[PDB]
Amino acid sequence: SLTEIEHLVQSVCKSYRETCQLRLEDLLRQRSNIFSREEVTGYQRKSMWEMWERCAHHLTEAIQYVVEFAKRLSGFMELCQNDQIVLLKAGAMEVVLVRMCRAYNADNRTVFFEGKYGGMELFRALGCSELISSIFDFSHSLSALHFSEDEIALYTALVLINAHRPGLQEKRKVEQLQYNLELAFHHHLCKTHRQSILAKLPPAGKLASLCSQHVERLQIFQHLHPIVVQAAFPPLYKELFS
Amino acid sequence: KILHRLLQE
Ligand SMILES: CC(=O)N1CCN(S(=O)(=O)C(C)C)C[C@@H]1C(=O)Nc1cc(-c2cnc(OC(C)C)c(C#N)c2)n(C(F)(F)F)n1
Repeated sequence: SLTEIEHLVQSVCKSYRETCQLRLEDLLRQRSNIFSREEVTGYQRKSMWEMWERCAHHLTEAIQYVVEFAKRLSGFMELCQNDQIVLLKAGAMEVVLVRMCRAYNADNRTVFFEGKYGGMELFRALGCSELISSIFDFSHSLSALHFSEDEIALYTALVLINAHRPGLQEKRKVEQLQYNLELAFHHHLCKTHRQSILAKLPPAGKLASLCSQHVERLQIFQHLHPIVVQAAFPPLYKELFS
Repeated sequence: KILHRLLQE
């Protein structure tokens, strides 16, 4: 039923609006609040472990909103808890990375971070130049498409409800949920004359590559500073990534 | 563990 598909569209968009962490208007209104060169230098002079700790904290809080987003997806809470965990462990960070495009300003290539907008040079103390640049590049691609709030809602639902995740017990059930969400997303694109973005969306594996890079860099950092991760990284971050 | 608790809240 077209009515049932459109009810799903409304439900997913509402669930995202309730869990988007930051309203889009608040991010846009801060675009002229840009870090000075002295502030950028201050971030660059911070130790690697302190920059990692702060960034892991911000990622953990953002992941918490993704979990609430999942909990407001009716089909997601119908899955068994094993599959809920599998989907969240595999997809929560991917959802965060997609959500980051709202905090990215394509006009000057800056991202909102700790109250102001800064370029990727702000994150040099992490030692993750490739990861950070790829995140900027990914956010720039979605920003160039003017990815709407409703499109982000439906797309991030599909990022999470991925029936190809290894470890799923009720694979057929996730397949049905994924197909209904695909119909909802594509119906919304058709109704809004936005189907031209289908070929312009980032390819399959690009999001996985970003998540793999994050885990790989964390693996390196944890080898270098195991006590810092143990003593100062958020427990949810460690449960998800280490 | 934590995801378990978050999903039940
Ligand atoms: C409080 C705050 O500043 N906020 C919270 C609200 N979001 S938000 O709405 O975008 C929400 C969806 C995050 C924007 C912003 C933020 O957090 N931005 C942010 C975080 C990161 C980032 C930092 N460290 C990373 O890895 C290190 C641990 C190695 C990775 C990765 N992988 C990504 N980047 C990036 F530009 F650097 F990527 N920007």
